[PDB]
Amino acid sequence: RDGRHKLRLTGGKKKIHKKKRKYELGRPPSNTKLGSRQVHVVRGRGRNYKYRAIKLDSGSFSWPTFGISKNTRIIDVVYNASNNELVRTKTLVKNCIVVIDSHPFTTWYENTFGTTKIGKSKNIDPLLLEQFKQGRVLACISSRPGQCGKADGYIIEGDELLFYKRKMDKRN
Amino acid sequence: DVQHERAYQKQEGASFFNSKRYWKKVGLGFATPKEAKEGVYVDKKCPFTGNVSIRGRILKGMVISNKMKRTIIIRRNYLHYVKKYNRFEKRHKNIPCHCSPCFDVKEGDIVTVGQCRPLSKTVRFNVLHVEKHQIFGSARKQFVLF
Amino acid sequence: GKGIKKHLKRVNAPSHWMLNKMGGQYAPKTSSGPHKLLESIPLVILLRNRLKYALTFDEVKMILIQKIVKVDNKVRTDCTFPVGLMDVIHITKSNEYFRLLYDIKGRFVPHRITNEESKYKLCKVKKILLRKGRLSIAVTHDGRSIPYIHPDVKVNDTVRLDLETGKVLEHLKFQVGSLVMVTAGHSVGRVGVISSIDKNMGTYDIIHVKDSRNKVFATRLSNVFVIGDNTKPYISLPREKGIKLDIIEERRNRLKA
RNA sequence: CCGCCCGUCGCUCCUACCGAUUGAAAGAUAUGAUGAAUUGUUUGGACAAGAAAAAUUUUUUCUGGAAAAACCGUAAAUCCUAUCUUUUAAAGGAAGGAGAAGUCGUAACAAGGUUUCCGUAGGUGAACCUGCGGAAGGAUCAU
RNA sequence: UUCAAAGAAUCAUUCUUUUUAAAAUCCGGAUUUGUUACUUUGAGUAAAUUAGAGUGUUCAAAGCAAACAGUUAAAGCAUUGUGUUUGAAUACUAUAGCAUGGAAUAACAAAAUUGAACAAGCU
RNA sequence: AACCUGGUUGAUCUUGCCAGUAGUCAUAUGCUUGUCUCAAAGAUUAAGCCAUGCAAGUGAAAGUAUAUAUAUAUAUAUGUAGAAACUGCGAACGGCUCAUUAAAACAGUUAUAGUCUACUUGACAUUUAUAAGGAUAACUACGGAAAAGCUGUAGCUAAUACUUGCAUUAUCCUUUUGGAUAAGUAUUUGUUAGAAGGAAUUAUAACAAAGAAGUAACACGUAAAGUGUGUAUCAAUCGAGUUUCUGACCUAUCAGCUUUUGAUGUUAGGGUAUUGGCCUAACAUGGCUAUGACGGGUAACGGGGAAUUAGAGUUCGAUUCCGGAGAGGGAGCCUGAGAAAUAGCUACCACAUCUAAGGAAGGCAGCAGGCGCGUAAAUUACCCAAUUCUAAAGAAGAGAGGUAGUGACAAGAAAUA
Ligand SMILES: [Mg+2]
Ligand SMILES: [Mg+2]
Ligand SMILES: [Mg+2]
Ligand SMILES: [Mg+2]
Ligand SMILES: [Mg+2]
Ligand SMILES: [Mg+2]
Ligand SMILES: [Mg+2]
Ligand SMILES: [Mg+2]
Ligand SMILES: [Mg+2]
Ligand SMILES: [Mg+2]
Ligand SMILES: [Mg+2]
Ligand SMILES: [Mg+2]
Ligand SMILES: [Mg+2]
Ligand SMILES: [Mg+2]
Ligand SMILES: [Mg+2]
Ligand SMILES: [Mg+2]
Ligand SMILES: [Mg+2]
Ligand SMILES: [Mg+2]
Ligand SMILES: [Mg+2]
Ligand SMILES: [Mg+2]
Ligand SMILES: [Mg+2]
Ligand SMILES: [Mg+2]
Ligand SMILES: [Mg+2]
Ligand SMILES: [Mg+2]
Ligand SMILES: [Mg+2]
Repeated sequence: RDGRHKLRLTGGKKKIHKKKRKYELGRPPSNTKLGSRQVHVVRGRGRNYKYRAIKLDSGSFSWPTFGISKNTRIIDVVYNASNNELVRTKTLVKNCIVVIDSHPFTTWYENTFGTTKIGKSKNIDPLLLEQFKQGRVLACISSRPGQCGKADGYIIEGDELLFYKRKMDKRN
Repeated sequence: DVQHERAYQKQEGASFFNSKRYWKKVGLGFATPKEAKEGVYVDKKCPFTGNVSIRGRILKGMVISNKMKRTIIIRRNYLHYVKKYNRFEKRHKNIPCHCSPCFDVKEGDIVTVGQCRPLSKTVRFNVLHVEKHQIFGSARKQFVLF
Repeated sequence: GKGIKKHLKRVNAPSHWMLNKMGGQYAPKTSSGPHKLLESIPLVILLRNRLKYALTFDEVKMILIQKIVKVDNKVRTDCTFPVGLMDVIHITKSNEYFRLLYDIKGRFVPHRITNEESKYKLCKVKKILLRKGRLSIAVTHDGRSIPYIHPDVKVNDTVRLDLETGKVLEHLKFQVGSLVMVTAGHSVGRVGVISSIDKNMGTYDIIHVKDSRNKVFATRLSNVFVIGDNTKPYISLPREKGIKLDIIEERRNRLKA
């Protein structure tokens, strides 16, 4: 299923002469969603287990500027450069932009210096700040939850963030 | 316009926030062009800018097409000896190569391509160095022994 | 079903085993181990076809059962254990010590050797890994990992390695004039000095090796085993001393006897 | 030269062709329909181990979990077409080859008794004849 | 499009040494200079077969063995004890790929409604 | 041994075929055959069908024995065997055939900086304990079914089955002693820092987060304190998957193909052990082709090779080795390091066996053997002795393999004076 059964670039039918060799395995997609955590183990090749997350929430999210990370419930999926169907179904994949319950980062900031190891000097964006004010912040996912079994991700920043906002843009 | 896709075209291996844009050397004496080091453009499968290491064969060709996006065709023209007739005969083979927009390549231009991993259904190569060259018929028809 | 192959057919056996076409259908199939089957040799062959201590596989097995044959000083009861290029065999009852070497043909001889020299073995490093706690480990052709190796050891060079204890004695860099043995194509037994190394960019690094008849021959760097500094070898070489004669010369030599 | 021989027309044998017959047959793909089994997920919840109360029984919560079901996804098989390939029948038709001293002529070989032959068109029992333009492989290397 | 020239050996010929321009490199001396085809050396390849070396399988087809000394020891070599010499070569493993010496023969690239080389000056 | 003779004629010289002529690890068949050596042999037709038997098991210190037997030493102590079964490992090798398959496979040549890898080897570890928890087999008793390698119930009991779960090292001060700070292997994410390799987003180091699995609740009694079994990561190895380049027969009375059905590419993903239209979505309109694409044919598995050649070549290569594929036909899974396994399973189709008619099992292209087909091909033999494999690894198994039997396939030597 990872295999041939496909035209030959010249557009000639490869007359098949070989079954399907198990090492051409194409086991089917875990459309991993939001919800309470729930993950199965699929047994890949040499007992190499991999963790089909099927529901998720509490991924590890990073804040790249400051280079730190925190575990947060993720409250909604809002964009998917693959397809809008996935976002409709609220399915987490390796480049989904999603919304983090983003109090943790704020709390961390407060603990460290001010209110909304240390190479601080950068001191936050405007857009990001605004986002924080509502509690909830946009962030890519970066793990492939379907393989790794974790919704690990990172906060979307400056230029990329702007681009994603534009993409989202509402309007009509 | 750099960001043309539905996704943000980033550049893995860049490192934006901390540290003192990303390109690499690719080796075998193929000089990274100015357009890779300068000149923003994101390419996952650029030899220099992206994350594909060229390794295995290197073979010169001659471009037939630019029609695909960031992807080129090169016919290798060569001579298959036939022992019965102790003579040769022109033969050929169209290698598809990935380009990367550091190289502006019109047809008939000589290129050299390194191997690299399977980038798509057929493109296993990428162009490392583009000699200029000029052509008058169709590149299709130019034999250049090489 | 289809997985790995357990058997070896006696014609498909690598020539320098020197098996028969008759005298069997199969060959021994070296166990996985510290050597590459095409350049190893199982213990069975050693016991039965080289020393001729055994007539049969059965006898070899019996011998092994008495824990009396050691290969690199720790015992082995696996009949088809691969012995390979440099390894000292200590048959305990005879108090014989062999070291495997190459002939001037491709063939393994067991060399015969003193107690004193037996205690070490040469080992060429192949890879030099960094591992946890920035500690470097060399990996020898003996499929053996030497940890905490002396920093000046580089990827191709040999290492005089003790057997009683896992630690190393001294190392011999891959220099321009370093006494070398070969271990692959054509020039296999050959022993030379090295004239020159090519150091090709993407390819195999070919090297040229002057003999003591001053006959230069080339070889891949892959399959060359450093054995000395220009003066003296750090091991006892066989009687021929790696001087692969011409065919005519060999014939003449044969005649004069 | 009482030589050679040409074609129709009969007669016998064999070969392949055309052939109505939606001819037939098997196989191959391609479409579509239904669709066994089943990976995965979802629903399930026979029960087997806990937690709650009464003196072994009652009600409620947490675990693992069989059957059964639903949805994608692999997808056998069967049926229906379509197309193609392959053998294969057929009244009749029309060739060919073989044979037999058969019928009718005399076409060709000699200036073969209209030189021959070409291409083309029409003709005619049959060889063939005729027209037009070619050729000499002419019966003229020549005024 | 660098043709040639001169010296020594041998039985008119063969094999060898030396220099005749220009540019870069090295402490007046000394040493790098288009691409590919082609060719030469290699490298790297399973053996069986094939060619082929050795070996009286009684011959031979074979096989990959064997030979040697002795009515039972000498001789060797080992510090009474231990047989000894060995052999199972080599070449073939494309037409492609790898490195490689190359002077010929081929290509191609370099090259004027203008092309690049230096010395000075300015940025 | 670089070879030619007869045939057109009344004769001649050519062209030209026919005929002869030799060989074939090339089949058949006819007649004939006293030795010996060697030895192909149901490929060609039907990858047609199969009665019976056999072809993968495994215990010699070393998981589990109140089935049980037994010998010592003083009713206990050790012991020594041990049917059975649980556990473990193997059964993915081997063997067979050649139907498929014509840039596919295969050969050489790369590549894996794109991966997986049991056994074997070597390195070698991290956030009640004088010893933990049940619950299961064989077994006992009661059963059922015509039958099946069918299993029901109740009661036990082990395990190396299954499940828990107990200091020291590196960074700073003092004179080897006494304090301070840390302390997760893969794996994953984000942030950086960077002894090789031609080339690194490599090794590695740090920071912020998660995080499997593990580090002996095991068994012998060994060696000159050892071993077996198990175990995280790394490397080696036995490999495997993909992959680069180049290389194939006949056909143009196959010339245009491929693209809604992924054709060509880009992006993002999903999936994979990893790369990849491998799959999904979105977007391009590509890609191949007279140097033969795409079809068709092959009485095609590929190659190493075989025959025959002076030299070229031509034909063959089912068939000793390597590779591929397949186990009646497709398809689908489980186990496992490795299978899309077929003497594993599920299903359908096509064959087909037993049945008390309810059901049940079955797959010789393993070895023999039989029918069929055919021009066309051997014994239902003996053995594990050799060669090897597997195992709890001398000690057991092995139709793998070998030895004979049949054998004018071939090949060699050689009577009949
Ligand atoms: Mg199979
Ligand atoms: Mg007249
Ligand atoms: Mg007439
Ligand atoms: Mg006339
Ligand atoms: Mg008229
Ligand atoms: Mg008329
Ligand atoms: Mg003839
Ligand atoms: Mg006799
Ligand atoms: Mg058959
Ligand atoms: Mg057979
Ligand atoms: Mg044992
Ligand atoms: Mg038992
Ligand atoms: Mg097999
Ligand atoms: Mg366990
Ligand atoms: Mg699509
Ligand atoms: Mg076939
Ligand atoms: Mg074959
Ligand atoms: Mg056949
Ligand atoms: Mg069958
Ligand atoms: Mg199957
Ligand atoms: Mg069977
Ligand atoms: Mg079946
Ligand atoms: Mg049979
Ligand atoms: Mg026969
Ligand atoms: Mg045996």
